[PDB]
Amino acid sequence: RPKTLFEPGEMVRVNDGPFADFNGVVEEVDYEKSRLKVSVSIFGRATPVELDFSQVEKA
Amino acid sequence: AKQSMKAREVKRVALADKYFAKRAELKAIISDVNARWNAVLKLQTLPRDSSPSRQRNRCRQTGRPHGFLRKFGLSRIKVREAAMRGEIPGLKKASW
Amino acid sequence: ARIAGINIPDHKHAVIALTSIYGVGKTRSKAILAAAGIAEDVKISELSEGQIDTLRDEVAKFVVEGDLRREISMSIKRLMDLGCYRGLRHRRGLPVRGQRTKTNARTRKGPRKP
Amino acid sequence: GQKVHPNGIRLGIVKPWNSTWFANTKEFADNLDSDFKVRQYLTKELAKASVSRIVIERPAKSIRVTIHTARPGIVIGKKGEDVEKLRKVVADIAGVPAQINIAEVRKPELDAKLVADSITSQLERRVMFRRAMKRAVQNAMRLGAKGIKVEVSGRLGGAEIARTEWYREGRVPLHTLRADIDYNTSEAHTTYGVIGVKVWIFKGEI
Amino acid sequence: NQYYGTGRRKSSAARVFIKPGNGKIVINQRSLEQYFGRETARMVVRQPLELVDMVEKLDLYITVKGGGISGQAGAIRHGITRALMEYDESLRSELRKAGFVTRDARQVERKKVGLRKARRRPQFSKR
Amino acid sequence: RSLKKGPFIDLHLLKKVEKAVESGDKKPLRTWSRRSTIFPNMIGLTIAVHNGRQHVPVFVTDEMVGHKLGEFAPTRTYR
Amino acid sequence: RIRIRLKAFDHRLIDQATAEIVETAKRTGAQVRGPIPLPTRKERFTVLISPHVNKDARDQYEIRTHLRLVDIVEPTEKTVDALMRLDLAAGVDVQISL
RNA sequence: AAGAACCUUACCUGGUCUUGACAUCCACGGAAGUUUUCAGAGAUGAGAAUGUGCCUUCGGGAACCGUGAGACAGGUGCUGC
RNA sequence: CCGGCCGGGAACUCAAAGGAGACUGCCAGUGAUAAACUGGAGGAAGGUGGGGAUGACGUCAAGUCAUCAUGGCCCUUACGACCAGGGCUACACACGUGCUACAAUGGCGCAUACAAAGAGAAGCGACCUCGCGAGAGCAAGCGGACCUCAUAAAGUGCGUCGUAGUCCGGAUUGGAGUCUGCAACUCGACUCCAUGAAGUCGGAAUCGCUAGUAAUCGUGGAUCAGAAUGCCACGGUGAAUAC
Repeated sequence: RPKTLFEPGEMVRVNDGPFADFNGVVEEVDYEKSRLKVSVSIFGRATPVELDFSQVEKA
Repeated sequence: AKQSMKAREVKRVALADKYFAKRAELKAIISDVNARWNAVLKLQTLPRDSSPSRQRNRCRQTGRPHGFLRKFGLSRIKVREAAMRGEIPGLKKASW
Repeated sequence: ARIAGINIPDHKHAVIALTSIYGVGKTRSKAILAAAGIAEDVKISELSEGQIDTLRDEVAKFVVEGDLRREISMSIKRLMDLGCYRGLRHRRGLPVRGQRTKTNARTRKGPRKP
Repeated sequence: GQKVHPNGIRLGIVKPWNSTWFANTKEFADNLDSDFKVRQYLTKELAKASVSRIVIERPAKSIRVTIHTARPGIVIGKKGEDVEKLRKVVADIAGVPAQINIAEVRKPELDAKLVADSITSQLERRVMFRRAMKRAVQNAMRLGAKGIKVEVSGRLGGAEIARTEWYREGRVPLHTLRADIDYNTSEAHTTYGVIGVKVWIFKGEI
Repeated sequence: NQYYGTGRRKSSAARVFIKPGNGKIVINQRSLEQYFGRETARMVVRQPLELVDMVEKLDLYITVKGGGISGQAGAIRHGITRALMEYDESLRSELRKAGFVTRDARQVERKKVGLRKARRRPQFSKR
Repeated sequence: RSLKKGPFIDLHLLKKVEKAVESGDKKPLRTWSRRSTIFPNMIGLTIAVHNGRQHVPVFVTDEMVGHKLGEFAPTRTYR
Repeated sequence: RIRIRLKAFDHRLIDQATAEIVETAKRTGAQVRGPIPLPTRKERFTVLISPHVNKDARDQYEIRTHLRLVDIVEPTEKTVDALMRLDLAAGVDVQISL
């Protein structure tokens, strides 16, 4: 299994997705929400999006 | 005007949010007993401005204590001025 | 059922005379109501000694009657003897529980005196 | 004392909003103060460039600022060096990557901000208020607006008693919301006091 | 057609499955007599329920949604009117003459600045 | 009426009260903080509450335990 | 299954953006559920006009946040390639779920 | 006043002023900061421990901190006639 | 699972975009052959449909130099500035606003209903357990038509109170949970158990309101660590009278 270990704070950039050539800093991760909370810049717009390792493929 | 209060409010913001809000919160949950007291004494020996009680949430362009609105972030007069000039997006007069 | 007071049940409820006797509250009244579990609006003829004894032991277990005058008397008296103002301001008779007396608190102050 | 701001009463109807972005309740005030610091800086920095309107659009990653100006050359500077220094300082005020566009204001005498700052500059230079107002209304009525109201107010000509003198030409229909009236003020900081100038210009019914 | 619940009054909308049968009103699979059958003012809300005079042979199951009780009654009544015009249009004129096809647009006037209520002003001191 | 997680005492007053008890030879203790519940260690001492420029000295007794320090002290004056 | 919540302060910007996303899904040729409207959040602010004294004369403001959710049945790789700055309107905030 | 327990918050006691709580320079030294002891009602001091990282065409530049004289501040002080 | 819960459907409530409709448009009468007025048909709405925003030239030298900016004047080893504490919360009396009422068209006790608007990330907090209770601990769902705040309150069906100072609620120091721990003494509220005053519908006078209004019944907001009967919105039943 490629990247079977999951590390919090690990940065992955998706070239196929709209996230390419975008840089951000993850100050807060909501463990109580049980979904990863990063203010992701998508379509040139930075909004907090809930995410999961099964939800988005790791680069 | 009222620069003393500006720097006092900056003082209690930096003393509450930055130096503390972790030490104070841990001492608060140590103070509530879960099964003279050390947490009460140490929360006294912390400075008083660290408490989020202290901050009067005040206007950004002027410094009026009152008519502050948290969402816009300014005094009542200043949000009227920016609303009537168009600075605030989506702010239209209500007439229902 | 007269215990340490001046009031008596008379073809009515025990609880109104009980709360008329000072030194208590009405949680004793509600507790005697829950202990009896019967309609107390009925006649007081054949007043039960079980009611008398439960009334007595409830009063004795909780704050006994006559203690309101006791508390106010020691409060005013000990601060008057020690010279402090807490009992003096109870002697003056205006509200110090936090209440406004500027034009209100006529229940303490009585009729208005010009 | 009793009249509505025309832009505020026409904000959703005719006139467009000056700043266009969406921030939530946690970031709205922080963006608004960022816009004010950018706008205040660029106004006090290019008041000599005669800027009329500044629109700030945030796509929540970057900032795009458009400066509506009569004279684009002094806003640009040479080779865009002035506007690139402006772009850098707007980037560090906003804290996010920046971008400046220059949209030009043709017919500067029909823009109320430009007329208000023109009368303000003359009143600082001790030209008389009556000549300033007659010049403004005559130039607008020549240039092709349907009407113009110029209000000057307070400490006119160095009198101790302040007065409000209004000069009006054409149609200025304030109560009609379908009309477009651009209304803008300016503040002249004279020696005896402060003289405030209010101009309304009526261009048409939308 | 199946005669159904139509129309609004105050803050209500009618969901009545009115159908031929003996009219006994059931609400949320439960009886009028269990809910408020012997309630006073049930009769004077049920009289606009009847006032369309096509209730004499119609069984009523009433689960009108939203709003207060008299408004719910008006919604039910307006629904029987609109459904009966959907059935046949000769009796439109008689419901118009009686005045039941009219929706009553009366609604709560809003609170207002410097005032306790919609019209109610502070008590004014002459001095 | 107040918290049961701990009876509040001012820390400077706690230090000076235990020092006064340990020494046994003390003057009035001057305290500006009036908001302290009296411990049973305080009995046998005069502890001075702050009223005005003037002095209010309180000899705290066995009864005055649950009460705060400023109840016995008047801040305002009247006829 | 792609769940896109796009929100703005102006309904014309909202309709332009949701028509653009519907156009993108129509260009890739998938079954598109209609853009549903979610209820507008009329946040009302009642703010004093007079600097010194008034209570009766005061003006009220509203921010109106509009909301539509498109809820397209089928996403695809061509749309994922074509998402890059597809919205391009500063007034609208777009929220994405899988 | 769309929030008087402190704060807010100006009126009564202690502490401080040529840089003041608050910006600009000119001069010198130190990273910024973190963790503590003691006195005291406390911004006040008097002490301790770790961090000289960020860099300059190093003839050393930083957001910064401490101090010194000047300019300078500052004022919810008066006049809305 | 007899909960739309589950397939389905989009038929309706709805949610929210665009249209239509209401213009004296038609008819009759009056009126000058005009404006208009008065009725009638159609119609959900009828003649500004209701409400709101909108406040003309000016007036009071009305208010704000305490929001800010600003001219002149003044303090500047203080009229700047920090901390502790205190006052803004006191009280012989008088009016201005609102609340609780003087009960029986009402309480009190069991059961059973029907809304709308809003807020929420240091934020909203279910379910379970422990408590008479305020609440505590465990704690899902949530940056929102989901989840939470939040099984509204009058309306009730049966009973009981049938002068009762009534659950109408006043009154110091307690017995308490909770907020921030500078800290509930001067100083928050909450079932507070604290003795159940007064007022048995109110003199001269006075105030608010022509239809969903008055009156009554409950709910949410903003300020905000907490602290409303004030302010800012929302719903229910529903008047009487204009000669």
